[PDB]
Amino acid sequence: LSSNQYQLPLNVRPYTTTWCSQSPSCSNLLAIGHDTGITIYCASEEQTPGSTGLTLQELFTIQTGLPTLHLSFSSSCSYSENLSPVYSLFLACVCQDNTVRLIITKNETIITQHVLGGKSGHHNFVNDIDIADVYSADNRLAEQVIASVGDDCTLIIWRLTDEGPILAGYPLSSPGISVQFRPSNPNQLIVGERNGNIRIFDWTLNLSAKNPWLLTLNTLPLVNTCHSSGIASSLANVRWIGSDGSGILAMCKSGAWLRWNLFGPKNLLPNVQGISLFPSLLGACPHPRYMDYFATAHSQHGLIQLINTYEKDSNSIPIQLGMPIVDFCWHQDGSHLAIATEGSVLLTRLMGFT
Amino acid sequence: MNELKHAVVPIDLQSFCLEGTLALWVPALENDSLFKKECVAYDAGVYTSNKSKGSQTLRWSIFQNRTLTIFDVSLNSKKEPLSKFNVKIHFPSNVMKDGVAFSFSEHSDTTIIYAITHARVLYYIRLSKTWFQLPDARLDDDWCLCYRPISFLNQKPDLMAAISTSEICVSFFNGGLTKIILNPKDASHYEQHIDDSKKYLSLQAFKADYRSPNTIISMIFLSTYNVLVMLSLDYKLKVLDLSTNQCVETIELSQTILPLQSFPYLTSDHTTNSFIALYYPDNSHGSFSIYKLNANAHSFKLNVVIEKGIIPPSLPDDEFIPWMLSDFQLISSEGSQSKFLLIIAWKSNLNTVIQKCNLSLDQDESFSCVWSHSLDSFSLIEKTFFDVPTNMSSGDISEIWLQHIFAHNTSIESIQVALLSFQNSSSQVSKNKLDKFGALTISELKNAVLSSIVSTIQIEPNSDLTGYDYYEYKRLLYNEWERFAKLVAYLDHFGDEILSINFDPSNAVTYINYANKVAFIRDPYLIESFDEEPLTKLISSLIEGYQILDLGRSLHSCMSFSTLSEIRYSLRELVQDLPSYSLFDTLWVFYDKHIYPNVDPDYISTLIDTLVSLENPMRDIDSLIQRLRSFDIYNHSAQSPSLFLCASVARVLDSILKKFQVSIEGFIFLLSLITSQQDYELQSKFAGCDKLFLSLLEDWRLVSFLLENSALLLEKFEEEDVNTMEALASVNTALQFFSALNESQISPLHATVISSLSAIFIRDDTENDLVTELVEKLFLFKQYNACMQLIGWLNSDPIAVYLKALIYLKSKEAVKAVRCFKTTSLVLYSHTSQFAVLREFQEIAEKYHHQNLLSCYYLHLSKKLFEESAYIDALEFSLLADASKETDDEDLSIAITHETLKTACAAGKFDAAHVALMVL
Repeated sequence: LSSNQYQLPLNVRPYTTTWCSQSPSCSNLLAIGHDTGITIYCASEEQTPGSTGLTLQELFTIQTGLPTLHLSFSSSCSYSENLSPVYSLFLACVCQDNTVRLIITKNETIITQHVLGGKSGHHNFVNDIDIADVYSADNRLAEQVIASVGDDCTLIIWRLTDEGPILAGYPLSSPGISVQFRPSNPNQLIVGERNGNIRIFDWTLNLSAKNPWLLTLNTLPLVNTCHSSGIASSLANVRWIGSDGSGILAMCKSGAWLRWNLFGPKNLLPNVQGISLFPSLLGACPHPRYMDYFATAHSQHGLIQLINTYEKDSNSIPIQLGMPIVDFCWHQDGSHLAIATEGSVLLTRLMGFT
Repeated sequence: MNELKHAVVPIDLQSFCLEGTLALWVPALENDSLFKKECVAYDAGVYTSNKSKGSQTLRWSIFQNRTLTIFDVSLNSKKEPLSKFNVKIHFPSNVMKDGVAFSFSEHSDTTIIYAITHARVLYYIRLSKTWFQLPDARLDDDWCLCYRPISFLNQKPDLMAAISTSEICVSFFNGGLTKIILNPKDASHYEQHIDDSKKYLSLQAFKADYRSPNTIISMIFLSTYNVLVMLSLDYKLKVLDLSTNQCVETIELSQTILPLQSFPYLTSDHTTNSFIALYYPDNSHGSFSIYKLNANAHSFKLNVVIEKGIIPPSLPDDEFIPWMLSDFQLISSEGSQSKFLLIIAWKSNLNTVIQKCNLSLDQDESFSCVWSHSLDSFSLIEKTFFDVPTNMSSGDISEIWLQHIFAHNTSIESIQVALLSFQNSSSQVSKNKLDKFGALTISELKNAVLSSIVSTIQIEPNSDLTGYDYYEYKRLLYNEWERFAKLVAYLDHFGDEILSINFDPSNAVTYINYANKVAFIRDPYLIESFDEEPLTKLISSLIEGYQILDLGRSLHSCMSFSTLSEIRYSLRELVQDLPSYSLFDTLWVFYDKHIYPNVDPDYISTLIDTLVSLENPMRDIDSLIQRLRSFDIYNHSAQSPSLFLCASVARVLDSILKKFQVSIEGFIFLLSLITSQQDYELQSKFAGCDKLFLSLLEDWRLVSFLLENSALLLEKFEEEDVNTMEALASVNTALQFFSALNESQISPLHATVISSLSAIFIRDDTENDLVTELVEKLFLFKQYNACMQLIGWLNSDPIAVYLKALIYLKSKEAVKAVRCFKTTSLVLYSHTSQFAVLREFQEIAEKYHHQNLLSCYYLHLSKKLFEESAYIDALEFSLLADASKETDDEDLSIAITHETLKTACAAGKFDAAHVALMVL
């Protein structure tokens, strides 16, 4: 295989990483949330060898002065030139002060910032965040929506509209540990409580003047039990799969994974089930192009297993580092992998997916 | 009359506090001989038998179709009267269709039991106490010897009665009494065989069910040394000497319409100590009696003197409902002949009444008897709590119902039966039955339950555009789990049954035997008496304030279910977050949350009129409620057993739920009053009440904290490293609390619950939140996962903080654990009142020969960060240690620089100023 390693500045301690897959115009953008801000990189095809025909170039560093735990690009990100070029960025993040912020930037200069914290925001630590752009029928930018879930047993829906902000708070039966809007349908989203509950949720259900949020799945009782998943199988992750949001993949801390599918007829059980070799503290990161594929990590010993849901996998571990893995994500092309460890970021190419 | 109350024991929770379950067989050759049928006949308990001796220990026996069963429910104080396991003895045929086959007597540190199969054989089994204590599977001896002493074929036995370890008596329908001597490879036998049947008068009207006018109805045994008491079919009182094997005394009681009444099983006689009593119902009058005989044994011959006439009944049994004396036992106070207490059990079908009669006499030929009453009834909380699952406080649907079956926590194998009966899909039983027996493990049960439920309810789509009709899933799920739990309630409207009662000398406790559901008798607690809403009864039973309490209880009962859901969520949000706001303005805000329910302004003003008419509300309320705090004594514990912890768990879930009720009541009122006319509220004509409001809210936090705590049974023996420490080594939850809070003239259970409830009530005196104490200690052993939501709940305190830290560590979500570590410190070190975690920081402080303000703590945090194996945060903290040192010790500075050196060795390299600028 072929890996290229690129050093984060030695004083930069990473906490999260992510690609801008949500926006095709800046899909070569890589963000690193650290203890003082967010660092932006760009991925580019050198001639290289046609082994890893992709290299990373460090663009710039947006200082914020405080830890960035989670990070999400929006579809509003753009690129421009004056010939010199300018990047217009939209970043949703979580800071040390238990606040949830939306920072809008022009390159490294921070031009705008909205903050949601204190008692109005989450009343405990924030665990996960995601963002989506909502347009009207006339197709102007109507709303920017940021959703967050917390250890205050709360899902907070945050709306930023032309006429200003709209805050909404909702209860959960347990801490919220994961959350994500549904692809091709921003009207819906999915919520991931700690206890193993999975919420399918329509946030447009009330306007001006009757229905609950929609659906609730649960992984804890569905564990195959052919091999006991252990006493504490805390839900680590829940993610939509497909370009229409036609699927759901759930992952425990134990490594046990489950898939459901969303289109025909009536349904009585999770469509497929399985188990990873190692715990998945970070959960799974679904492949952007092959619905059957996702990646999990033994973050303490620095390994990454690749799993196929229809068992085409047969245990494929294309990635083995000698150091702890802090975070990771798939480049849009689907063959490259971007991985952040405590001092570096690696871009690795798996020849099999090109 | 005064009331009494029961305390029910789920058999599965027994199986919780009992790690293993062993099954023994015995030599079986010659032994004489569709779903709902097999399910009904699956479990029952043909009879129930419970014994205990003067020496030490105590067990209970459950009977079964083709099967015998037994377990350990003792409350003792030994080295290991706590580590327990359950015993299943298989039989070639059942233990007779009748109440016979049971006997228990000991000898020396062992238990010897006598049994009878359906047909014609005896069983003699010797079980070691050690055998009981050990989890081990192995036995190395001949535990049992079956034998047929006399021919039971000729004369079938109707009554069995032990006298000693070697010897045991049997009584036949014919009327003869045999005595059976056993020994290893030996058996010698004895008799007082009697056959009893003019001939013209026996030619006609002769046909009847088989009888023999020298039969004995029920025998009883009392040792001064060796004496028996007997009641015959001739209805003569015969007294028996063991040495003689002959009737020492005879008394003639002349009743003709009395033998006309014949009962299956039933104990016609029982006993206190040296004296003994018995009684005859006198048929439909239901009069019964107490003929407590005093047997004055003289050297020439043992003498008999009966001293009392008749004891009246209660009259609630009517409507042709057949009252039936199930069993009774007579127990007097050995302290002094001032009182005598008889315990009596009545049953009609599945339903049951229980009562105790206390006679206080000394010289009076009069009859001074206090009576207690009990009520057994079924109140269905089912049908209405089902409809609304709209809020995510307890979202989805299924999980809630599951938590309802767990909230009941009183019915057991009925569930299993139902589960693997619904999963059949018109499948049989004979093979699926074994599939029921196989599962065993409880944690997985619920998983199997949900997996089976979802596999039965088809989700029909909405037919709009690849959409689904959740609104059908609604009714489907509701009526599904409803029908299910209705079959459940029907499997304990067939199961919940009582059979016997057995008093214990060593423990002095009011034991009870229900079919497959052990229980206990207890006096009404104040909360119970005031939750009955006995307003009219209290009237029937300086006097103000109580009508407000009852009417108010009604007011709480007025609210809906989703209402209490919202309320529970809101208070759950009021555990941690509330102290941040200005404390006394939220008062009116809570009523501002109370307008959303019905709350007709008519009801409001109707109450307001009462309020304005109050003399002086606060000065009566605060005091009269302050008088509710109980009297705990000693609070020191011996090595405690397991029935202790589990039974106290169930009873405490009941009491705590009623407490949540009464408290919620109290608050709801307190702000339903002080809402409108705000200016007049602040006029201070009333005493005001904000302080006691706050105090009460502390109380509620604790109460609902436990109410949650008795719902997380988590334990495991991965390491399996293991007294009361072994009590924590038992699985059930909430126990640890009771073991933490385990006698002069009072039963142990009551007092050992009293100490707990007292440690709860006490507020400022303890100077510590009981929650912080709990998780502080409990964290150490187990439950590492539950204390996550539990620490996310617990109130912010330094203790609570460092625990938040260590827990957020055990889950290895470093970040937030680290934010907890950062945002706090220690002024608490060298206090030692904190358990088994302070000693670390303190040893560390002393290692620097002094008590440095801070750097030491940070050092401790660096080493602990090593314990997490995560080395980078140690790189962070070792620095803080190295810096904020305000002490300038040589040794200390050296040590700190050293640990900094190690953490650096975990991630150092060449680049100098590149480890100077990275924290957080």
